[PDB]
Amino acid sequence: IAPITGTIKRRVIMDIVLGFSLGGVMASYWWWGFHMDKINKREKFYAEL
Amino acid sequence: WVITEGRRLIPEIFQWSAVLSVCLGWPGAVYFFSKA
Amino acid sequence: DVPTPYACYFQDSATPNQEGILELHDNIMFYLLVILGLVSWMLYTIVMTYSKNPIAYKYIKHGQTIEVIWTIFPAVILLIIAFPSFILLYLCDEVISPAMTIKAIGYQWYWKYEYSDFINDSGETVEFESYVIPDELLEEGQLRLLDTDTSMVVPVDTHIRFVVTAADVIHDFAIPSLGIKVDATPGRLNQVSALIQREGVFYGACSELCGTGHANMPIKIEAVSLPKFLEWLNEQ
Amino acid sequence: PLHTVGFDARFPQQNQTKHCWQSYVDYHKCVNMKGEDFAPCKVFWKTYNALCPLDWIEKWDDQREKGIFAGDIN
Amino acid sequence: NKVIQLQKIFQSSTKPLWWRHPRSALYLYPFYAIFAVAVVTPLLYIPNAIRGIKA
Amino acid sequence: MTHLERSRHQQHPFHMVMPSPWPIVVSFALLSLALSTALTMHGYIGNMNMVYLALFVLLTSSILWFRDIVAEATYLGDHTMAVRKGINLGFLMFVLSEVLIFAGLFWAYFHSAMSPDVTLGACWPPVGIEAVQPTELPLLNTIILLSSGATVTYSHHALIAGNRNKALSGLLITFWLIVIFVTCQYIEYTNAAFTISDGVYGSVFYAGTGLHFLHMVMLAAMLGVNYWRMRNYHLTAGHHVGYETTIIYTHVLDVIWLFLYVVFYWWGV
Amino acid sequence: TFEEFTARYEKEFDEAYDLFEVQRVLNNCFSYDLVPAPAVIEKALRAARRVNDLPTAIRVFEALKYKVENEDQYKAYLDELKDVRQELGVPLKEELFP
Amino acid sequence: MVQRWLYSTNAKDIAVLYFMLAIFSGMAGTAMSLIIRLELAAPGSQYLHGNSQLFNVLVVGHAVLMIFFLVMPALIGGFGNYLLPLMIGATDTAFPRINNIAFWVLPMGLVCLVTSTLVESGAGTGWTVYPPLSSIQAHSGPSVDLAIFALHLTSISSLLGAINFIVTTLNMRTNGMTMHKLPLFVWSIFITAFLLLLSLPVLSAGITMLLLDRNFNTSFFEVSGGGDPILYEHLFWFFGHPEVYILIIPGFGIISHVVSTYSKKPVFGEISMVYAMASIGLLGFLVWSHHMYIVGLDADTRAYFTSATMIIAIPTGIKIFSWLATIHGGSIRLATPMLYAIAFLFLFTMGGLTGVALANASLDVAFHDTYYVVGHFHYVLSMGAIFSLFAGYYYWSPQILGLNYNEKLAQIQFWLIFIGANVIFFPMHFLGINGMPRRIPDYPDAFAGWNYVASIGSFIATLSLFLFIYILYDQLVNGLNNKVNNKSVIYNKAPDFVESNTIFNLNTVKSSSIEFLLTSPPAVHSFNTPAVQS
Amino acid sequence: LLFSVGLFAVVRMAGGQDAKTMNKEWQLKSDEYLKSKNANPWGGYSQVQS
Ligand code: HEA
Ligand code: HEA
Ligand code: CUA
Ligand SMILES: [Ca+2]
Ligand SMILES: [Cu+2]
Ligand SMILES: [Mg+2]
Repeated sequence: IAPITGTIKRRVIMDIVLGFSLGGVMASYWWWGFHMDKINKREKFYAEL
Repeated sequence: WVITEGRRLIPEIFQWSAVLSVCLGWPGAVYFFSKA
Repeated sequence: DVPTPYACYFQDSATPNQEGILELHDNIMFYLLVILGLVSWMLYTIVMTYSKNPIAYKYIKHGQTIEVIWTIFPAVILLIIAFPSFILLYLCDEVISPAMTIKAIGYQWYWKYEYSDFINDSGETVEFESYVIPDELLEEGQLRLLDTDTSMVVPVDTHIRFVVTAADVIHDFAIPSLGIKVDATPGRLNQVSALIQREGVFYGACSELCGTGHANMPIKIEAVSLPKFLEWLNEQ
Repeated sequence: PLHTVGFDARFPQQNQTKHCWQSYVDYHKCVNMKGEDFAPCKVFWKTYNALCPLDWIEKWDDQREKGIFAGDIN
Repeated sequence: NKVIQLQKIFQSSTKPLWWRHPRSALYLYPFYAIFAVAVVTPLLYIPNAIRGIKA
Repeated sequence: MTHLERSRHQQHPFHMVMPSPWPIVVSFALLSLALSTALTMHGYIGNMNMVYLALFVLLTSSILWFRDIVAEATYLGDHTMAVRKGINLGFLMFVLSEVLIFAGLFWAYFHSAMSPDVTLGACWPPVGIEAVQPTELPLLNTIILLSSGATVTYSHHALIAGNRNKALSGLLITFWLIVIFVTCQYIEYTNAAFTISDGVYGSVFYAGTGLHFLHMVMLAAMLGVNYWRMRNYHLTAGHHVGYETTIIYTHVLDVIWLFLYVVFYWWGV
Repeated sequence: TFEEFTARYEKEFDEAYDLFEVQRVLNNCFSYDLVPAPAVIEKALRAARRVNDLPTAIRVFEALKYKVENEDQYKAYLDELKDVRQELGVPLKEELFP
Repeated sequence: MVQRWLYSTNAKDIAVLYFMLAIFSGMAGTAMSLIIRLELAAPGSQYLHGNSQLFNVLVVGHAVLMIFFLVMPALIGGFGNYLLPLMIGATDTAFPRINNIAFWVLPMGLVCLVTSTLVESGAGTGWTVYPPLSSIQAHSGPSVDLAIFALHLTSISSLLGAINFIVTTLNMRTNGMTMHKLPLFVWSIFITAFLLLLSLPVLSAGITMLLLDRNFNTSFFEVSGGGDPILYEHLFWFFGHPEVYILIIPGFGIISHVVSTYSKKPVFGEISMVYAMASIGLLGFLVWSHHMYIVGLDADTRAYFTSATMIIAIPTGIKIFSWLATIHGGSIRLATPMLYAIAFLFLFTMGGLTGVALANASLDVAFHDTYYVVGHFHYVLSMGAIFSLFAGYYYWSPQILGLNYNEKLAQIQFWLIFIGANVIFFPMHFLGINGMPRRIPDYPDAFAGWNYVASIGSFIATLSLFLFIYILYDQLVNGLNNKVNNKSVIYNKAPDFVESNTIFNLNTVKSSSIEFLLTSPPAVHSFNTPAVQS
Repeated sequence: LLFSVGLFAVVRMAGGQDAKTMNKEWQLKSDEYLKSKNANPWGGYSQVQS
């Protein structure tokens, strides 16, 4: 009989790990999807200047 | 543990992305439907 | 510049300090979303998983190792977020070498701008008041509650210094695109220094509550090239 | 051809009420008290004509005349 | 002094505490007369102030 | 003690007070004072006869509140040991709030003193104000107040010791030595060169000492009701809470005066 | 430790003098993070027979089915406990169809 | 009878009076918000003809009625007076006679406020009554004088109430209740009372300075005379920032108690919870001038106030995580109080992130005196303190009154207020980032977009309030029939997995406080023989 | 939600007239002023919401 233990422990770990990973994409899409797009269109008008 | 957790975890991330997109993305509906 | 209908972001920058304001907000917002993504995810999972959980593990209270981490977990993100904040704060007060100073004194319900510099051949200060345009005389094509009859002109590529005060009550000089905001107390003279880098018109408003004419106090400002500023100040 | 008052030690901060006031006091003590030279007194004169609201000058001009000026010009 | 004979009176009185002492009638009756004038007179000037007439 | 007898008494040491009309009578007296004062400031009445009436009713109602407290502590005897600790603790929390009111007045003094305003002179005190001289007359008040703390101390211990001629004499000197402070302070106010209307300097000066002055008049009244209660055999040798809170009040009010003597008198000239 | 855990609830169940205590101990045994060993469950079944409560014996496997977290480990507990369960007479929920 | 309500000494009757005054002022103050939204629905003066006055006056009345007459008497005077003696185990408060004057001076303030509004001038100065605008030259009537007198009455009520709670907690506990072993709500009330005691006198000093300057000619803040209108800002906000914590700390105890009853597992790390609760109160006294960033302070003090205000997030975050750790393992019961608590956990964290975004002095030059700040503090006030007030009512009312409230009709109210308030207060952050200022009655046309959406959402919340009033009526009338039929839920804790239905009916309440063991409604004399603990 | 939106429109009828600047020809004319001054290089200055 396998001593099933710590089901909560790793379930806790994955929950916290996913939260940072899912929050990682949310944070990363803001920086490199939206915010980085804003900088490039900003620089183009200044580049023509 | 990979077999058991897969049946429950991965579907929820898809449901997760839906509700949070509703609470935060609702004003996008008003602007598109008729910014007019 | 002007606000836009159904707009959700900063007005287009025109000063290096507004870019830092824009840049700092995103770096903090880069980290606000991880915490927002963490608390909200744990909220959805716990609600869905353990609402359907009959048995409750009623002996989990101490958590020695976890408590140490999320006690110090915020303490580090506070450290990273606090570096660009401090450099921005201490480079906004660079008044080492400006080129021309403008005073902005507001009488209750309006503004009076006077240029204390004596570059003009008159040798006298140029002062003029700026009233809102009433709805009765709102000429066909003008902006409501935003356009005045007399404006203020500032050259481009110039280090300008602003000194503001008040006469009757507190009223604050404010132009969102440029990132300047000073209280303008009736007895003090607070100062800022901003550099503008592209021609255009910026509109701002009066922020501090000052009576019944609070809404009728716009601050129209536009930037012209260095020559055209000179053929404007002489004629005024 | 643009220039203005430079950064000043002792007055390095946003609040500038004293910087205006001292130039007015310094200017009158530059002239009435040992005004042997015209040129150095103009440094203050271009410094309070700048950075200072106009109506403060007329208020201080009446208070000086009447003898109720808080500053000690002499 | 009189505390012992005042203790026996305040206890076993079956009356409100401000009415137990035999000398209490001298303070209470003149008080309610002045009190009424104090909390009713300012209320008469309220409508006069709303209209703006200054006396 | 029989089980039947013990059930004919309270099972807890806390005091249950009967319903009383004074909490609301004082509440109505505070509205009349608030509503009459707001009118006489701008007219609408004509003379200041209603303000005096409101103050009289406010004071008289407060006297009848204190009149009930002494009755339930001396004749009904509802102040057990536990109740006496709460009253002392409540007064200690009340004097801390009183101190912090003064702390807001020292902050107002240091704001205009450390960096004097430009509409004033470049100095402090402002130009043309003859400030009170710390050595001639206020120094008499300083010695008087210190001696008050020395004569109320042995009046307190003589009451504990058991002799009433020294206890009664200590308060009598204490009362008259506080009245001398009030009359001497009255003399200086009517002989000062500057008024409350003399710019910012008069405002902070007369708000710190004036608030203390109004507190000294309330100290003499508190000392006066302890002389009536001691002479008529109210205060006992081991139970006097109305007197302990008076000794703390006069000792705390001497420290506040010493602080007002260093910054408003010495450091401000 | 797990062995200390098993040997101390093996003693708790042997001392349960009423139907309130049996339902109190089993709510403590299944409240821990670890799934109990099959030796623990056997003693719990004996306790229910001692206080004469059929429905709590049925809920033992119902508690285990949600607790064991594995479809084969429930069968693993099932096989070793066949003899004691059949001897006692406890029916499973699925077999009972209530 | 007159004696029972006019001569009250019982603390529970005073709590009921506090509650009753709170709802009337709550309805009065939430109609001014309706008129404000109707005036801001579209550009141009639509309903109020052109009067810029009677707009600022309405805003002042709304703010004062919502803060000083709804939250203060309900959380502190309503719940604190009724529940602190019962959970501690005291029969009543230490000073039962000043507890009545702590209440009866509140209706006088309402009279002073209404008669201030009815005088021809009015008080259009904001809830922060700044000296130069509210001086005698700009506000020349007796209006702001009467407004100031109301603040004194509220301050004296709060001070006398605060002194009562400190002495009551310190030496009126039962035979086993050591100061170390307290319910968390009592801890919140204790810390709140200590903040009030140290913060109120400075407000009183500043307000009386303003009064004397208007009528007694003292150059306290008059520019002509050497006065400084910025000293008033220091004096007021020294009571101001600590204040935003008197209105949320008792809101923390309610959430702490709610989430550990419908989730059947005790709170994760209680001693750290009380440490963090005390640290927020202690350290909030060191951050008051972040409300004064653009007033012209020194560069180095701005750095100090920026660094000290971010430390607030360290204990606060600890409370957010420890709330998410006590619900991880337990069994969750989704009732109305639990739905309010879960909504609070999300909305208050959304408000706090914007708050930490506002805490940087270099960024606040773009977000100050805009609708950004309004959207911020409407999350922690209208969604952080109001929600815990609704959760507390739905949590304790059947125990206090003895009348149930038709669950399914209350969850509708919850959803309506949720999706109504989110509509009002989420678009504000969009209006603030474009530079829309505060305290204006009419705005440039380009701002007409989100304002219409926010105005539509106010009607939803008003309808939810009307439904709540109907719920109150249906609770007081035929509320005894609600627990006979199947309209409401009777037990707040379902039986455990291996707990039979006939054993749950001998131990019905497994609670960690004396509140739920008392009869419904509790007796007038609750504790004859003292209760024993541990 | 239906009753709130329906009651919102009814009370809107008992209100004042709109501003004279919401004609969609005023808003079209507002753009020529902005476009000549180069109001927004990144982003727009449309000013049209009719
Ligand atoms: C209940 C009311 C309440 C509460 C609780 C708060 C809480 C906070 N507030 Fe404030 N505030 C107000 C009510 C409140 N506030 C009001 C009414 C005003 C305007 C008054 C006026 O001007 O009229 C105001 C204005 C105000 C200002 C001035 C803005 C201005 O005028 O320009 C600032 C400045 O920093 C501020 C900051 C904060 C911070 C940092 C917190 C912190 O306590 C928040 C901390 C929260 C979090 C940190 C999120 C939760 C924690 C986590 C999710 C853990 C993870 C966190 C990290 C990793 C950081 N708010
Ligand atoms: C507790 C404080 C509180 C509450 C509840 C509210 C509730 C609301 N407020 Fe706000 N508001 C302030 C405090 C509050 N407010 C303050 C301090 C200011 C600053 C004023 C100034 O600038 O001087 C302000 C300013 C303010 C403005 C900006 C005004 C300006 O700057 O010019 C607006 C704009 O729409 C607004 C609208 C609303 C609306 C629509 C609601 C509500 O419709 C939102 C939904 C909430 C409810 C409907 C209340 C429900 C609860 C009850 C009625 C109590 C009964 C319930 C129980 C007992 C459980 N109020
Ligand atoms: Cu001027 Cu506001
Ligand atoms: Ca309108
Ligand atoms: Cu604050
Ligand atoms: Mg401001």
